[PDB]
Amino acid sequence: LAHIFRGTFVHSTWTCPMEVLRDHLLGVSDSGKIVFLEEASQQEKLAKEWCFKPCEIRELSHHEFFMPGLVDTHIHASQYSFAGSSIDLPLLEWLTKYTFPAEHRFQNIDFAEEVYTRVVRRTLKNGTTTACYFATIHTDSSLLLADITDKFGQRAFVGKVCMDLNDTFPEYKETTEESIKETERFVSEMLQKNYSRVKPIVTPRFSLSCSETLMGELGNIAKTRDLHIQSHISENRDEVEAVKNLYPSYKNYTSVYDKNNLLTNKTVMAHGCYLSAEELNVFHERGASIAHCPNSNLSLSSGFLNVLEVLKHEVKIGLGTDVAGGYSYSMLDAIRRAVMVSNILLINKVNEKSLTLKEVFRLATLGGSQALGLDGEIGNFEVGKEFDAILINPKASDSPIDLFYGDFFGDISEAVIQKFLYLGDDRNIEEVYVGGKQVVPF
Amino acid sequence: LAHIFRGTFVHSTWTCPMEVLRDHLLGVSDSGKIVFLEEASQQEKLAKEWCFKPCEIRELSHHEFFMPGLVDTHIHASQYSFAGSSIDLPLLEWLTKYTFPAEHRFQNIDFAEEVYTRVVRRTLKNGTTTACYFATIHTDSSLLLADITDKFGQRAFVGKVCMDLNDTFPEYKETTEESIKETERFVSEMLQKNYSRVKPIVTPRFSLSCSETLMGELGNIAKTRDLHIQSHISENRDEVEAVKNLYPSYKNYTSVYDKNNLLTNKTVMAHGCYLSAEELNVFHERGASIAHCPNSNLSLSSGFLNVLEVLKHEVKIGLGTDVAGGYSYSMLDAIRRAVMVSNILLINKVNEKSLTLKEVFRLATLGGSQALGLDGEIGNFEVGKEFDAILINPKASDSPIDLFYGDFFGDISEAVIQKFLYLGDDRNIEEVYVGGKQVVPF
Ligand SMILES: CC(C)[C@H](N)C(=O)OCCOCn1cnc2c(=O)[nH]c(N)nc21
Ligand SMILES: CC(C)[C@H](N)C(=O)OCCOCn1cnc2c(=O)[nH]c(N)nc21
Ligand SMILES: [Zn+2]
Ligand SMILES: [Zn+2]
Repeated sequence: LAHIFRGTFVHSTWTCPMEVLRDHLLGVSDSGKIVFLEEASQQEKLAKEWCFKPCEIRELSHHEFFMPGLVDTHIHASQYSFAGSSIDLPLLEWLTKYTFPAEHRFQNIDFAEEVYTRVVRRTLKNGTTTACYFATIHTDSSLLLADITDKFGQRAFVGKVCMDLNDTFPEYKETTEESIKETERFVSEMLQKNYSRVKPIVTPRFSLSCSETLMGELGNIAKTRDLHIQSHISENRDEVEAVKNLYPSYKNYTSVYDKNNLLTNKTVMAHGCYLSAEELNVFHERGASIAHCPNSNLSLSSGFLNVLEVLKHEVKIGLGTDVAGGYSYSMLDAIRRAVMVSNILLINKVNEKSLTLKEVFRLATLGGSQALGLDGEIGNFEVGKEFDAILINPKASDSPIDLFYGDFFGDISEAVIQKFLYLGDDRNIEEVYVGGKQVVPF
Repeated sequence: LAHIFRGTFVHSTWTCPMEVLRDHLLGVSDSGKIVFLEEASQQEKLAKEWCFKPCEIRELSHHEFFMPGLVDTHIHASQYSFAGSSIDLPLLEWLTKYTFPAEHRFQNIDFAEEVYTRVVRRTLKNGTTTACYFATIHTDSSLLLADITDKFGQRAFVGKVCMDLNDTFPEYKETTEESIKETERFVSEMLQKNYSRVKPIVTPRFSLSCSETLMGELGNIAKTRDLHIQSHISENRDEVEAVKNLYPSYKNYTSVYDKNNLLTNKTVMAHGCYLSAEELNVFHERGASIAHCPNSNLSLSSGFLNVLEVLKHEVKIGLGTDVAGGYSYSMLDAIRRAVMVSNILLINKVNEKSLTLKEVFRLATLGGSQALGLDGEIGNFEVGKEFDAILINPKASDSPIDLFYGDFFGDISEAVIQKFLYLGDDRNIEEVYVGGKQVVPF
């Protein structure tokens, strides 16, 4: 056994949005798997079965708790250099003014190295143990990202972006053939590295930047290598209308992807704000997933995803930060913003209720893992799963949270857990484990 | 002279939402006033006029800047103990379930001391140099808050809350006569202490907790002592309708206050989400102000204040955190949420545009100071004003912000300033000055 921990564990299950396991014992194997999880009353029994001494057990402080690692289902690693600025002009203006020039710089491998090192370190330290990254159109810089994530021990999908259409910034695109060849090369080189927890993902940027021909070939590569696919869908009203006019023969945005083999049981689509009920039924039937990106949706004045309607349709859904469209790199920010979007829908009388903080906590961990096809391996504390987890200390040095005796003995349930979700930050994250290995501190 | 600083200063003016003054020299007197502000080319001249040596000048790091202190126009100091929890059930449910029991504990002076010490230290360290506090109905605990704020050197209005109606938690109220006598005592004792920058403010909680009789007498006390008034107005639809049914003889919520001498040129009202155009004209004509509390308005599913409409009506407006209805104690959070509310109005097509980050920055500093009647003394860097300011270091130890060479030499304007406003936190606030005195570090 690599670790045995005693203390409080907080996670989600499909039948319980937030389950708090107090004074429990958890064991993690050498291979990084959770091998037991039981009440501490079972110490003697476990110590015999698993051959360990009581002195080998790490006891958490009385006010600390473990929770599962946060899962970021959509982030543009390549836009991190300007995250927290701009976020004003509209989205085609924006893409042209900020985004495409920033991504064009990734033709320089040394620039790539600086930005990607910073983004992987920053998200890990904020407790993002699994990330689904968009990189750039450049195969070699996108391979460097994969190598960086492996070095740091973060779990990740890395996607070389494809685009053969780009009218507003023509310096930043590939020919159709180039896009196909470079994707084939990216995937082969990724498979050659054989990284234990970093895999390639097929990434048409979106339907407006990829021809039918390209889309269809990317779909074939995904099928033949059995890979995940990631793209954007129905993020704003102008995009919805642009697609309608560039692809008039398709019934809706969803059909454009579906008929081109881009909507599979291993597909995740960012945004989804303007998907209709009919389109959600198609997501459900195909096993495709949505990455809810609430900060970006408000920051860029895009729209509101109706998460309650998505859940009613039994569509798989996780949370994403959508850096740099969303200005925050934090999944704690994404959780807060998700609660707020659901409240917006209640205020506007679209829905009759809002999402609870606990339901959103489940989206950020188990929901996200399900959205990326990883919920057999991660997302909560179940025997069999990889130990992807973060040790939270609400009383850490310089903590942004003020705890009072009432938070432990008063009349508000999960008071401390809720204050961490609403007020905490990286100062409260003392340790981060991915695959049972301690990755933070670095 | 107490200080002379050389470097970058960022502030608002009425004609410019964000003015960046690079390599400037600023002098602060012994009395805490700004005595000069000029380009550093004037060093020799100023050194002679004001009798100081070049070695006496404090040079800011090349990546640091001063900005004015943040002004929190509305916060319930007494609810800080449960901030970051709860925030789920509706507002009368909430008031009954969480708020009134928490405020009832302030009958214990030792409890008051702990909560109020923590809140004043926390807001100061987050750069809130001026705060307009609601305390509790207890005169002695509310006087302790005033004393605490004085000890720490924060500028503040402190308001003993009045309520003689409380059907849902009758243990927490005063009789009408008691309310009047205790307000008179609070004000007298505040004036006896003679604090240099902490003043009393008359505080009927809101029309639903104060009888006509009470409201009218509070209005007389304000008039006769020439005091500010603070209350809540038109925060949610149910409140609007409750007022209509408890005060059927008044034309609208605004009239209830106005006809009872509670709407004056020294009045600030929190929320205002459901004020009509006619009511805003009355605010404008009386000189009364609004405290925009966007985090609380979304957190409690209340509504959206249309800030563009408020500005179009030339109504005075600042920002507030509304702890604990809003879960964050940070004015940086309030700035971010304000931008987001204006974007909500653009997405819903109520407005044709949103507020810029710069306009919201102006609300958080100069707008707020104007809302509290203090814009002759604070809110920006102008000769004559008190030096209320915060030194920002975006590269501080453990900074949440990653700076890149491009933020200083690229094509995005005020990149660094914007990253601090969107991503910064208390780690970026190195020093806080109120009245020219350094109050942080403590
Ligand atoms: C007129 C329309 C075509 C509209 N202005 C438009 O082009 O929408 C673009 C955004 O669609 C998805 N998308 C593609 N790349 C990105 C991207 O990099 N970030 C985000 N948030 N969305 C993206
Ligand atoms: C049915 C209605 C009367 C409705 N449920 C209601 O009572 O609204 C109450 C909120 O009005 C203003 N208010 C009074 N005290 C507070 C308070 O402590 N926090 C906030 N955010 N608002 C407050
Ligand atoms: Zn995106
Ligand atoms: Zn309030």
